[PDB]
Amino acid sequence: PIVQNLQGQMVHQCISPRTLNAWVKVVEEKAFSPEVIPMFSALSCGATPQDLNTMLNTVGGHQAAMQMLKETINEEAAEWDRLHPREPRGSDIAGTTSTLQEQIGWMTHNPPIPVGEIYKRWIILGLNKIVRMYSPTSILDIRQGPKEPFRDYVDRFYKTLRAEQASQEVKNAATETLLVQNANPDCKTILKALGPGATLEEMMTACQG
Amino acid sequence: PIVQNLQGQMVHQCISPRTLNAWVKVVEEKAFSPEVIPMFSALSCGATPQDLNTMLNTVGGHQAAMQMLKETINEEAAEWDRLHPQMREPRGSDIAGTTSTLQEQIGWMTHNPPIPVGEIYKRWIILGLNKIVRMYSPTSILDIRQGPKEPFRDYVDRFYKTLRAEQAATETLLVQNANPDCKTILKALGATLEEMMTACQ
Amino acid sequence: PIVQNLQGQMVHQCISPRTLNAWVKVVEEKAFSPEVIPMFSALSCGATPQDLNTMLNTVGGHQAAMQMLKETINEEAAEWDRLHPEPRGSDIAGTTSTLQEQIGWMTHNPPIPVGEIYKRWIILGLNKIVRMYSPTSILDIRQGPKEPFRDYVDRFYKTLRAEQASQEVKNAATETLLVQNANPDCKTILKALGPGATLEEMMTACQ
Amino acid sequence: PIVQNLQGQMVHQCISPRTLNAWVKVVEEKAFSPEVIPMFSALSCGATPQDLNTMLNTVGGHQAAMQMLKETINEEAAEWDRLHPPGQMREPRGSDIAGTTSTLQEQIGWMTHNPPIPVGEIYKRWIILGLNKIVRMYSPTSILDIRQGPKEPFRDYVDRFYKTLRAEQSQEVKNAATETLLVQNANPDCKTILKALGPGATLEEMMTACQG
Amino acid sequence: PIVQNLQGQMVHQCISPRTLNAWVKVVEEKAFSPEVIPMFSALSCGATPQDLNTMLNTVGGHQAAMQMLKETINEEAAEWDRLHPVPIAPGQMREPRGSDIAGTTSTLQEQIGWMTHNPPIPVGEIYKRWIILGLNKIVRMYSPTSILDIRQGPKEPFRDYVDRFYKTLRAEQAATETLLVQNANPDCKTILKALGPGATLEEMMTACQ
Amino acid sequence: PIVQNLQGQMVHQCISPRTLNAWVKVVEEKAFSPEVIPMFSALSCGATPQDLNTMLNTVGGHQAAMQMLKETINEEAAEWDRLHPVHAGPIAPGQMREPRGSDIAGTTSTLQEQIGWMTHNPPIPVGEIYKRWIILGLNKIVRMYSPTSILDIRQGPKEPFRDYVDRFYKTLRAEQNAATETLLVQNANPDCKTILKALGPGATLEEMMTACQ
Amino acid sequence: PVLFPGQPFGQPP
Amino acid sequence: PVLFPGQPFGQPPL
Amino acid sequence: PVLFPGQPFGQPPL
Amino acid sequence: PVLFPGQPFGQPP
Amino acid sequence: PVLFPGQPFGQPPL
Amino acid sequence: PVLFPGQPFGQPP
Ligand SMILES: O=P(O)(O)O[C@H]1[C@H](OP(=O)(O)O)[C@@H](OP(=O)(O)O)[C@H](OP(=O)(O)O)[C@@H](OP(=O)(O)O)[C@H]1OP(=O)(O)O
Ligand SMILES: O=P(O)(O)O[C@H]1[C@H](OP(=O)(O)O)[C@@H](OP(=O)(O)O)[C@H](OP(=O)(O)O)[C@@H](OP(=O)(O)O)[C@H]1OP(=O)(O)O
Ligand SMILES: [Cl-]
Repeated sequence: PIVQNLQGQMVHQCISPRTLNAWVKVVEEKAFSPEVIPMFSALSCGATPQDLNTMLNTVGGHQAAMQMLKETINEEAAEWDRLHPREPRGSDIAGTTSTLQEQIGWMTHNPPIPVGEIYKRWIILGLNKIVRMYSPTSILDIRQGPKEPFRDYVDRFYKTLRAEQASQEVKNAATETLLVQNANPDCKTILKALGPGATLEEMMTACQG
Repeated sequence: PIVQNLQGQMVHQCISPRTLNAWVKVVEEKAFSPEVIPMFSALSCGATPQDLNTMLNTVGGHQAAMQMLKETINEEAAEWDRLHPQMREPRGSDIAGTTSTLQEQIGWMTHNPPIPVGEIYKRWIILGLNKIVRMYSPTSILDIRQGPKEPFRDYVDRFYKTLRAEQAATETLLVQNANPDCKTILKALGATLEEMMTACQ
Repeated sequence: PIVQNLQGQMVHQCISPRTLNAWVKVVEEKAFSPEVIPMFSALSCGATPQDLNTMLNTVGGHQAAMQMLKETINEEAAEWDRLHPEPRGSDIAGTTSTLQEQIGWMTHNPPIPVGEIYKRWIILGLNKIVRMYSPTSILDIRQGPKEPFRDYVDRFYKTLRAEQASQEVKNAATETLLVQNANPDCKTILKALGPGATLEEMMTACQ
Repeated sequence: PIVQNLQGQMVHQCISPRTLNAWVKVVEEKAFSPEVIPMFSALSCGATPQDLNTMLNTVGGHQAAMQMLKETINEEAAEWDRLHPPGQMREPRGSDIAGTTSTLQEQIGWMTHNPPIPVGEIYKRWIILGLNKIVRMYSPTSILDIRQGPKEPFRDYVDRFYKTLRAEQSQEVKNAATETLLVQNANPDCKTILKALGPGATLEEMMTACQG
Repeated sequence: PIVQNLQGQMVHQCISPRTLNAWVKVVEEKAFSPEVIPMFSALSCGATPQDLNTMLNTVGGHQAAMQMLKETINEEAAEWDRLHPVPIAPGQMREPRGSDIAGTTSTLQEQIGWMTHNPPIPVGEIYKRWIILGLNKIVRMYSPTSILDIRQGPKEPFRDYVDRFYKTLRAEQAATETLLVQNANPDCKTILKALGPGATLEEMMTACQ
Repeated sequence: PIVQNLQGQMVHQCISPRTLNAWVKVVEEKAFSPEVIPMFSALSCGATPQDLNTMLNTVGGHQAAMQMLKETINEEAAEWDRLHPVHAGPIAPGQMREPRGSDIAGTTSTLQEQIGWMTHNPPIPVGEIYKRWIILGLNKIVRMYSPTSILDIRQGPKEPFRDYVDRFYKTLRAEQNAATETLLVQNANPDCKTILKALGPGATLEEMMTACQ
Repeated sequence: PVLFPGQPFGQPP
Repeated sequence: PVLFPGQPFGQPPL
Repeated sequence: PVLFPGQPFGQPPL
Repeated sequence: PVLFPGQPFGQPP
Repeated sequence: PVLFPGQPFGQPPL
Repeated sequence: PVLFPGQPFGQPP
C-alpha cells in the first residue's frame, strides 16, 4: 500500500504478511458471502493496483468467480478508455501495463489520480456480482416454520436479502409484504395485532414467546 | 482511524488487520453478550465513521440485529438534525458516513476544535447495540432466584449478569430472592455486598 | 493509555486489541487467582481512567465480583470527596470526566495521576475479591505422609498468598506453621536443622 | 529486504519472523498450487538475493522442485552471462544475481545505486520463472481432459476448468481453449444452450444459462 | 523496559502484553527447567526493577520456588547494602540501597532515573543478576537426577545417552572428562578407548552409530 | 540484535519475544533437519554474540548436539586467538580493544563491548563471526543426525517418481559429490529406469520427471 | 431515513 | 454513589 | 481486453 | 529482609 | 553452473 | 577453551 510516514509524505509499503494471510483465510472460510466484500475493501486499504492484483492472485480456487471478475474488469476498463483519452488508461489502472512506481506516481501525486481506489471500485463491482450469482436461496423461499424462533427467521430473511442485492424498491417491497406474510401462524397473528408501521424490534420483542 | 504522528498533528491511518479480525471474531464468539459493547468501543478507538461502517459491514450473520441497528442509526440521525439544523456542520447522514467522504470525515475530526463525527456515530451505534443486548437477554431480572443448595456467590453472578443485560430496586430485589437460609442471614445484616457474600459463604 | 512517543512527550494512544484480549483472557482463564492482580496492573500500564473502565467493562460474567468492585470504587471515591471538599472522586472514576480532562490532568506539571489513583482503587477492590474467593485457610495445610516437602511448601505459600494478612501474621505463620505441620519424618530434621534455617536448606534436607 | 524507512532513505532490514514463517507454512500447506507464486512474490517484496535464498533454503522438503529450481536458476544465469560481457561500477554476473558469488553489501550496492541494478528483482524473476515450471509439472490434469459430468453443476465444472487452465499456462492455447474448449466439453444439455447464445456470450450469461 | 527511541534517548516503555504472556507460558509449560532462565533473561531485556517484579508476580504457583527466590534477593540485597553504604549533589542521583534495586522502596521514576542517568546506574541489570542467581539455585534443587546415575542402556543408542548425560549435567552445574566414557556401553566403551584420549565428541558419536 | 533506526544510527534493540519463540519452536518442531540452519541464520539477523548465546541457551534438550556445538566454537576460537594475538596494553582513546576468541563468543565481552565492535566505523562483525562458527558447528550436527544414507533411496515399485526424487534430494541435502545424476537414474523403478536411459545423458531433472510422470 | 432496510452501512444514496 | 448496580463502569450520571 | 481468460491479474500482455 | 515471606515482589512496606 | 545438486541456494563456491 | 561442558553459551568463566 501507500501509507503516510512521519514527515507527512505518502510512501510505498510492502503488503504485510498479516494482510496477505487475512485475505486468503477470509476467502477460504466465507467464500463469496457478502461480508467478504467489505473485508476485502478494508484489507485493501491504501492498496496499489499491484497489491490488489496480489490479493486476487493469492486466491486458490474459485476460478469461475475469478474469471467473471476478470470479465468485469474488462468491462469497466474498456468503459474507462471510452471516457478517458500522463493520464492512466484502463489497463494501467488494472496493473497490466503500469509499473509499481508508475502506480505510486499516480497515487502520490497532487492532485492524486487514485488508480488504486479506481481499480478497487472495479473489483468490488465484480465481487458484488459473484455474491449475487452465488446466492444460495431466493427471498421468496424464506419461511419461518413452526418451531423456528422469530429471531432466527428474521436473521435468515435479511441474510438472504443482503446476498440477492436487489433494488431498494424491491427490498422495501420484500420487507413490507413478504417478511410478515411468511411468518408462522403463532407470530403472524401477533404482528397483525401491532398494526402497520411496527419497528423490527417491536416485532421481535412481540414474538419471543 | 485517526492517530497522531511525531508532531501534534492527527493523521488518518488504515484500519488495523488485528482490529478487523478481532471485531469479526468477538462477534462470532460472544455474539451480543454485554461485554461486546465496550469491546466494540475499544476496537473502534479513533475510528472514523467509514471505519465504523466497515466494522459493522464485516459482520456476517446477525442481520436481524444489523437491521435493528440501521433503524436505531436512522432514529439518532433524524434526532441529530432536530437539534443541529466556521465549518459546515454535518447533517445526520454525514455522521453515519453515507453522504460524507473520508476526507470530509477526516476534516471534522482533525479540526480545532474538532467535530467528532466518529465519536458521535459511535454513540449512535452503541445505543443500537445496547438495544440489541436488552432484546437478546433471555430472562428478566424478576426471575432469578437463589437455589437452596446454590452458593450465594453463583446466585449473585447470575443476578447482576441478568441485570446488566436488562439495563435500590436491585438492592430490594436481590436480597429478597435469596434462598430461605441465606435470606435470613442477609436480612439480619440490614450493608455492602461483600458483607452479604461472606455472611452466606 | 498515555505512553511516551519518540520525541519525549506524553501522548494518548488507543488501547490495543492485544492488551484488551490479554485482559479478557486472563480473567476467563483465572477466577481472580492472586496473580491476576499483577497482570491487570501490567496490562493497564499508563492507563487513563477511561481505559481502566474499558478493561473492566469487557469482563463478561464474574458480575458478583464486578459489583463488589464498583462498591469499593464508590467508597474510595466517596472518601476522596471528604478528604477533598480540580478532580472529584467521580472524575477519577471516569463517570463525570472526559478523556481530554483526563489527558490534561495526567500530562499536567505537576502531574495529577488520576489513572494511578483510579487504578489504586481498582487494585484494592480486586484484592478484596481474591480474599473473598480464597478457598483454603493457612491452618489446613499439612504435609501428606508421602507428599514431597517441595509440593507441601508450594501448597503452603500458595495458600498464604491468597489469605493475605499483614506480614506479622505471615511471618508468625512461617516461623511456626510451616515447620509444625510437616510430616514427622521430615519434621524432626527441621528442628535438627535449627530454627534459623533457610527455606532452601530445609528443602534439601527433606529431598 | 531493502525498504524505505520513516525518514525516507532506502535501508536494509532483517527478514521478519512473521514473513519467514508465512513462507514456510504456505509451501507446507499448499505445496505448488498456482497461487503459491503470488504469495512468494509478495512475501519477498523488496528482497535482496540473500533474502530470496533464505526463503528458498527454509523450505524443508519439496527438494525435487528445489532441485528443478536450481537448474532453472542455472539456465537463467548462463543466459545472463552470455548476454552481458572511469569509476564505473561492476555489473553483476549471473551468479552475483543469485547471491552465490556476491555479498550482502555487494547486493545492497547494486540495488541502492544511482542507477540501480535490481539484482533482487532479477533473481526473483528467475525464481518465479522456475516456480512456474514447477506448477506446470505438478498439475494433476490436462486441460483437454476436463469434461462436465452428466449430472455435474455447470459452476463446479467451470471452476475445475479454469483451475486446470491456470496451472497449465504460454497464452496461445489458453485464449482459444476458453473460446472453444469450455463450450465444447459441456454436457449435452448445457452445450446446446451455450451454442444458442453464440459467440460473445459472457461467462456470466453462460452460467445463468446452465444454472439448472 | 527502558528502550532507546528514535532521537537516541533512553525512554521508559510499558511491558508488552506479548512479553507478559510469553513469560507466563514459559513457566506454565516448562516450570524451572534450566532453559527457562535464559528465556527469562531475554524476556526481561531492558527491564526495570518494577518490570522484573511484574514478571515474577504474574507467576501462579511455584510458591516454594518463589519464596526461595525472595530469600536469595534478600541475601544479595543485604550484601549490596553491606558493600555499598549510602545529601545528594545537584548533578547527581541519590544512591540505590539494596531495597531500591529490588523495587520495594524505589519509585519507577527513580528507577528510570538511575537507568537513564549518565553514567547509568543499572539497577535493572543488577536486580536481574540477583533473580537469575536465585533461579539457578531453583533449577539445581529441582534437578531430579545425579550425573553419577546416567549409564548407557544396552539397547540405547549412544546419542540418546549423550543427550541424557549433558542434559542432566546441565541442570546440576571437569568431573566429566572420563565420566562419559567410563559409564558407556561395554561395546562402545572399548571403541572409544581405541580412538584414545582426546577424541572429539563428534568422533566419539560417529564411532558408536 | 543491532538494527538501523529511523535516524539511521546502528542501535541495539532487544531480541523480540516472537524471535525467541520462533527459534525454540523450529528446534522443537524440526530438530536438526537441514532447513533449521537457514532458519537460525535468518532468526539471528543482526544478532549480537549475546543474542546468539541466548538463542542457543534457550534450547531445551539436544544436549549432545549443543556440546558438539561448543567444541566447534572452541576449535574456531582457538584459531582466532592464534591468528589474532591481541596487542594487550593500554588502548588508544576513541578506539576499541581488539577482540579475543572468547570475546566473539560472548563469554568475556560485555553487551556494550559487542555493540561497540558491531557499530564501529568500520565495524568489527563479532556477531557475524560467531554466527559463522555456530553455523559451522550446526552443519556438522546436521550431517550426523541424518537418518538415512543416500545409498538407501531407491524408487519403490508403486512409488511415484516425484516422491522418489523428493526423498533423494532431501537425503542428499543432509550429507555434504559427483554421484548425483548417476545414482539417481541408477535407483529408479525398473519401468522408469529404462525410460531415463532411453532419454540419453545430459537430461535435465525436469526432463526426467516428465518422462516418468 | 439514512439507511433503508437491507442496505449496507455507509452505503451512499 | 459514582456507579450504580448493573450500569457500566464509567457510566455518566443523570 | 485488459485481462485474458486464464492469465493472472496484473499480467502484462505479450 | 527486603522481602518478607508471603509478600509480593516489589511491595512497598 | 551457479548451483550444484544438493548444495543450498546462495552457497558460495570454492 | 572458551566453553566448558555443561556451562551455558556466553557463560563468563
Ligand atoms: O498465541 P495467541 O495469543 O492465542 O495468538 C495466536 C498466534 O498469533 P500471533 O503470534 O500473531 O499472536 C497464532 O500464531 P502462531 O503462534 O501459531 O505462529 C495465530 O495463528 P496464525 O499465524 O495462523 O494466524 C493465531 O491466530 P488464529 O486463531 O486465526 O489461528 C493467534 O490467535 P489470536 O488471533 O486469537 O490472537
Ligand atoms: O502493534 P505492536 O504491538 O506495537 O507490534 C508491532 C506490529 O507487530 P504485531 O502485529 O505482530 O504485534 C507491527 O506489525 P504491523 O502492525 O505493521 O503489521 C510490527 O512491524 P513489522 O510487521 O514490519 O515487523 C512491529 O515490529 P517493529 O517494531 O520491529 O517494526 C511490532 O512492534 P514490536 O516488535 O515492538 O511489538
Ligand atoms: Cl542488519
